[PDB]
Amino acid sequence: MEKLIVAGPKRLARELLAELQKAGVVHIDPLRPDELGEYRLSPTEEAELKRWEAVVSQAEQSLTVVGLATVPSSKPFTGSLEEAEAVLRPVASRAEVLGKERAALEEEIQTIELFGKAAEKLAALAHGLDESPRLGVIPFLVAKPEELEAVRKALQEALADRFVLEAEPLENQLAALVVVKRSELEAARSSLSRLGLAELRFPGAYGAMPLGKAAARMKERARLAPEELVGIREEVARLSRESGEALIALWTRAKDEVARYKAVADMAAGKYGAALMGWVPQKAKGKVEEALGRLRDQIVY
Repeated sequence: MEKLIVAGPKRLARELLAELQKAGVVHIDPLRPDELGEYRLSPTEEAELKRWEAVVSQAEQSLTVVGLATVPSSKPFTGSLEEAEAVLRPVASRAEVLGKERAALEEEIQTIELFGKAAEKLAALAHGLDESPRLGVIPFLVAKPEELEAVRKALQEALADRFVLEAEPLENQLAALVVVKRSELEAARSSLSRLGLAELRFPGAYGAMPLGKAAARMKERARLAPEELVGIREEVARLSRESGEALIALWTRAKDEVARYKAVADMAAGKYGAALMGWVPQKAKGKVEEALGRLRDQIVY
C-alpha cells in the first residue's frame, strides 16, 4: 500500500534490511543517496517546519516560567498546527511578561537586601549635603575603624581641614562618607584610591541618584515590591493551572513534528549513507515503527 523510505548509517545497511524484511516490508529496494533529492521539502513545507520550531521554542519558554519540566505527554496535542499556534500565542505572551516582571521584582528585593542598611546609613550621614552643587560627597565601605583612621590621615594630608569624614557601623564593615569642596572631589577620590578603597556604587537605577533619593526609593520599593511579587506569582500559578498541561502536550507534538520534518530534509540532503525503499500493507504497518532503532529515520507514505 504505502511507500516506505528509510535511511541510516551504512553500518546498519544489513541489520536495517533484515529488520524491514522481518517486519513485513516488501519489494525492498536499496536507494542511492542521489535519488533522494526529490524528497526535498517545498517552500511550503519549510515554512511549516519553521512554525513547528517556533511552537517548540514558545512552549519551552512558557514551561520554564511556569516551572514545569519538559516531559513528553502520553496524549500529545492532536489538532492542526493552526490550532496549536492559536492556543499558545496568548499563553506564551503572558508567560513572557509575567516571567520578566517576577525576575525584576526578585532582583529588586535582593538589591534592597544587600544595599538597604548601607543606603539608609549613608543617606543620613549625608542628609542635606547630598545634592549641594558646591559640595562633593563619596560614600564608601571600610572594614576596620583602624582603616578609617588611615583614610582620615590621608585626607588631612591632602586637604588639611577641608573635609568631613563620618562613618556608621554596618554588621561587619563601616559605611563611611567624605565631604569636600566640589572642586576637590578628585583629590579625595585619589586618597581612597591610594588606600585600595573605592566609591560604593549602587546597582541599577539607584546608581545615578543622590544618597537621599536612593534610600527613599529603596524604602518604598521595600514596602511595595514584596506584595507586587505575590500578585505576579498568583498570576503565574493561575497560568500553570489553566495551561500547564496543554503546554506540555503542545511541546510534545511539536518536538515530534520537527524531527519528522528534519528527517525528511536530511534524508533528501544525502545526509545518510544507507537508504532503503519498500511497500507496507496495512497489517504489517504495526511491526515496522516498533523496530524503531533510533539511529535511523523513516517516512511512511
